Amino acid sequence: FKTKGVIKKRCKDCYKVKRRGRWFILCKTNPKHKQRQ
Amino acid sequence: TQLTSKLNPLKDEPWPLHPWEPGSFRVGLIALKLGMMPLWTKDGQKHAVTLLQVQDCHVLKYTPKEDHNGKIAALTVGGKTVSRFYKPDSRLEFYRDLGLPPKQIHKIFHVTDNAVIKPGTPLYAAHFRPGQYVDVTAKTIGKGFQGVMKRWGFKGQPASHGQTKTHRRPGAISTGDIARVWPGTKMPGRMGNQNRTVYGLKVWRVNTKHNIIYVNGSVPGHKNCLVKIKDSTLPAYKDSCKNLPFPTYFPDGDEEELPEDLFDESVWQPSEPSITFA
Amino acid sequence: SSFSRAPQQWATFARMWYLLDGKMQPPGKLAVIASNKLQGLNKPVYHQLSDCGDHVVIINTRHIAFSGNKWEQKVYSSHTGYPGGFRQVTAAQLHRKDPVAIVKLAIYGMLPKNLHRRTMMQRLHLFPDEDIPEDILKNLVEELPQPRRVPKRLDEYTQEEIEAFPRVWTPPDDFRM
Amino acid sequence: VKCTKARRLKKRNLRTLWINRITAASQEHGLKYPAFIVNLIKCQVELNRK
Amino acid sequence: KPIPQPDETHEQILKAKLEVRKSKQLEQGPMIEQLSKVFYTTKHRWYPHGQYHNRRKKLNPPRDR
Amino acid sequence: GPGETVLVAEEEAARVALRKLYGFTENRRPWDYSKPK
Amino acid sequence: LREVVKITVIEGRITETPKATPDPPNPSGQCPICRWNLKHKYTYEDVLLLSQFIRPYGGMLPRRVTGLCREEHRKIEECVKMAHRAGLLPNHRPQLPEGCLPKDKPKLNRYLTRWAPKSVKPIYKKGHRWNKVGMAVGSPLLKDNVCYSRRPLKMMH
RNA sequence: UUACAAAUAAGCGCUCUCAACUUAAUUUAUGAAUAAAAUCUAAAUAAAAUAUAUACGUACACCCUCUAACCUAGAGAAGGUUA
Ligand code: FES
Ligand SMILES: [Mg+2]
Ligand SMILES: [Mg+2]
Ligand SMILES: [Mg+2]
Ligand SMILES: [Mg+2]
Ligand SMILES: [Mg+2]
Ligand SMILES: [Mg+2]
Ligand SMILES: [Zn+2]
Repeated sequence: FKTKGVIKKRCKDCYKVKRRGRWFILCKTNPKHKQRQ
Repeated sequence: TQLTSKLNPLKDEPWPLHPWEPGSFRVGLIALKLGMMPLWTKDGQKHAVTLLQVQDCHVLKYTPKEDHNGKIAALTVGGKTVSRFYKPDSRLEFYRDLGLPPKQIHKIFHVTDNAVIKPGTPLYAAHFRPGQYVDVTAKTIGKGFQGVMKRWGFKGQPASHGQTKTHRRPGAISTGDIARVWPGTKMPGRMGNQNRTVYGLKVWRVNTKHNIIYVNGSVPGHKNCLVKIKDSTLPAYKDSCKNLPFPTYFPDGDEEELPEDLFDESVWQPSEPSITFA
Repeated sequence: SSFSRAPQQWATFARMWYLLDGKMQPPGKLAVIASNKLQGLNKPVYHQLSDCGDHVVIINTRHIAFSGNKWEQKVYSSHTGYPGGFRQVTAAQLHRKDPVAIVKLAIYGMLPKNLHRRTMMQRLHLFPDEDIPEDILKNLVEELPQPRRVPKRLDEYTQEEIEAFPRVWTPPDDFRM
Repeated sequence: VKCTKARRLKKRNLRTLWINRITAASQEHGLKYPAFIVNLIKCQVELNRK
Repeated sequence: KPIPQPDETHEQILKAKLEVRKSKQLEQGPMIEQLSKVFYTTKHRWYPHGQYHNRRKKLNPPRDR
Repeated sequence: GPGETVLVAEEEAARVALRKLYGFTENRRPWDYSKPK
Repeated sequence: LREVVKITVIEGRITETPKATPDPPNPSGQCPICRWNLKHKYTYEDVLLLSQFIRPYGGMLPRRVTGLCREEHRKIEECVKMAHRAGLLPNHRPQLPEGCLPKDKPKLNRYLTRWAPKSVKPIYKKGHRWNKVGMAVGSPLLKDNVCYSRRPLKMMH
C-alpha cells in the first residue's frame, strides 16, 4: 500500500473499491499495484 | 460478658448458610500489626514476614445491595476493643444496641449476597489459610511537612561551586507561557499518613491460638496500628475462596479442631531437620 | 378574577410540570422546547428578574436520535485540569456511558450563560426510560407534542395502507427475485 | 455617563421584553409572533406592542 | 376530580419535607442541602450576607396597590 | 378558586362565590360620581 | 418470478407475479417514477415506494429489471441506504449464513444518514465560527427535491 | 549498613505492582447495486486486529467525648489513645 494523492490503475487486473471512507485500487496479480487515497 | 455472649454464633439464629459460587467475595478482617521476623522455606530462601494479629474482630452493620451500591453489598467490621470513657455518645449508642464494646476502627467490605454474615459474629484469623494471597491496606507512617527532595525524590542542586541558598529547593515550577502553575504540581507539603494498599501478599502461616497471620513482605503503617486484610483482588488469584471457609471460619462448629499453627507447604517448619540440598 | 390578593399572586407565578417524550427525537429540538419552559419564556408575565421557570420532565432520553452521522462525528470535550487531563469522546461513546448526558448538555448550552442557569438545571428531570418515580408522575400537568414526527416502519404500515399505495412497477415472470 | 446612556437603552430593552411577552401569549393560541403582528396590521388594527 | 378528603396548612407540608432526623438541628451544610432539594434550588441561595449588604436594604420599599 | 393547599383553595372558592352572590365582583360596574343630582 | 427447486435433479418453476396498478396517472413516462409523478416527491421515509425495488434481504434490484433511469436508480439506492440505516426496514435484514447472531450491541437511532457509521471519523477539531467543520445530513443526490421551506434545506449541520 | 556513642531516622537493605467494555492502519466471512462459483460494506451485515482509556474495580465512607495527660499524629490547628 502506497498512499498517493491521485490513484491510477496500473494493469488490466487492477480494480477499484471504496473501503472505510477511501478509494482503493487492488490488483490480484501484482500486490505492488495496491494503492490508497 | 458482652464478648463471651457472642462466642457462639451458630447457636444464635445464624443467617442461612449458602454454598460458594464463582464470583463470590467474602468478608475481610481488621488486624493489628505486631512486627516482623524472618521466615525460611524448604528451598533455603529467607523471607521477611509481617505478623498480623486479629483482636476482637466482629461484624457490626450490614447494608443491602440497594441501600449502599447497586453493584454489591457492604459489611462493616470493627477490631481492637477500646475504652468507653472518651467516646461520643452516638458511637456508644451504636454499640449498646449491638451488644458489643466499642472498636477502634470501622472498615467496609464489599461482600456478595451469598457470603453475608449476621452482625455481631466474631471473626478469627483462621478465616484466612496458608497458601492464600491477600491484600492489606493501612495508613502509612506520618512524616510531617517535607520538602521536594524527600517527598518526591527531587535531585536538588549542587552543594558547592557557588550555589547561593539553593540546595534542596524545587527548580522551576512551570513554564512562563501559561502564566500559572498547573494543578497537581509537586510541591513541599505534608507526607505520609495516607491510606495505601499492598497487593498480592502470600499467607505463609496462621497461628490459631493467638490468631496471628504471617504475611509476606511489608504492610503499610507502624507497629501496633490497625490494618485491613482481605482476599487479593489481583486477576491471577481471581477465585481463591473455592477452597477457603466460604462465609467465614466458625470455631463453634469445630468439625475438626484446628492445629495451633497452620503452615504453607513450602515453609520449612522449625523443629524440622536441617535443610540439606540433596 | 375576584380572587384575594395572595391566591391570585400564587396562581399567576405558580410553576408547572411538563412531560416530554424523547423517543426517536433529536436532542436539539427537545432542547429548544425544554429551554423555553425552564426559563419561563412561555408565559406572558415572563421577566428575567421574576424566576418564573417551570419543571420539565424528559423521558426516553436513551432513545433519542441524531440526523446524519452525528453519532460518530459529534465530539464532547472535557478537561480535568491536570496535565494530560484532556478528554475527547464521540456522541455514541458518551451515550453508552451515560444515556442522559446528551440531552442535558444540549439544554445546558441553550440556557442563558448566567448564574440562573444553574438553578434552572435543578428543575430539569431526565429519565433514560419510560419509568418515572411516583411522586414526579403526580406533579405532572401536561405532556408536550413531540417536535419531530416519527416516520413509520414497513411492519407498522397496515395491510390496507399498503394496498392504497400503487404498485409502481411489475417484476417480469422470468426473475429469480 | 452610565445613567445618560442607559436612558436610551431602557426604551429598547422594554420593547424586547414586550416582544418576548407577546410571543409567549400568541404561542399559547398557536400563532408565531410575526403572524400575530402583521395580520393585525392588515386588519387596520394599530395596537402597539406595549 | 373529587377532593381527596382523607388525609392541612402549608406549614405542615413544609415540616414533613424538612424533617429533623440527624443530630437534632442540622448544621448549615446539611440543612442547606436539604432545603435546596426540597425547593429545587442550589445551596448558594441559602447562605447569609454580610452587614454591608444588610444595611443597604431599604426599610420601606415602595408598594403599588 | 386558587390555593396553595386543597383546603385553602376550597376556602378561596367559597369567597369567590360569595362575591358573585352579593354583586361585589372585581369587574363590577364602577361607582358613579358623575351625577350632579 | 421463478424459484429453483433441487432434488441430483434441479428445476425452476415460474409463478404468477402481482400486477402493477393499471392506468398510470402519467402515461408516456419512461421511468416508472415519472409514470406516477414522483420525480421529486419521495424521500428515505417513503418505505412503501422504496420497498418495491428491494430484494427480500435488502439488496437493490438491478436497473434493467426495475426499468428506472440512472438518475432515479441512484436516488432510490441512496434513499434505501438511509432507510436501512434508520431502521425502517426490519424485515429486509441480512441473512445470517451459519453460526452467526446479530451483534447484540444496542442500536443507536439515526436518520438522514449519508455515510455508513462504521467508516466516519470523529471531528476532533471542530473549528471556530468561520472555519467550522460541517456534519453532513441528507444526501446530495436529493438536492432537487421539492422544498416547502422559505430557504433551501440545511445539508451541513 | 550509616548515624543519634537514646527507645529512632535513612539506603547502600527488604517487599509489592493488575484488569480493558468499547477502536486504526490492516486482514477475513456473508452479500447486493453489477446476469458472478464476483466485491471486507463512506450498502444492509458477522468478526479479528496498536497505543490509548475508567465503562469496570481497589482505597476512602463512621459522624464526633475532649479539663487534662500521652502519641509511631503534628509548624499551629486538626487527628488518635485513656484498664
Ligand atoms: S423519472 Fe422519468 S426517466 Fe426516471
Ligand atoms: Mg525480606
Ligand atoms: Mg510524623
Ligand atoms: Mg546532592
Ligand atoms: Mg549553600
Ligand atoms: Mg495563562
Ligand atoms: Mg431600537
Ligand atoms: Zn495491477
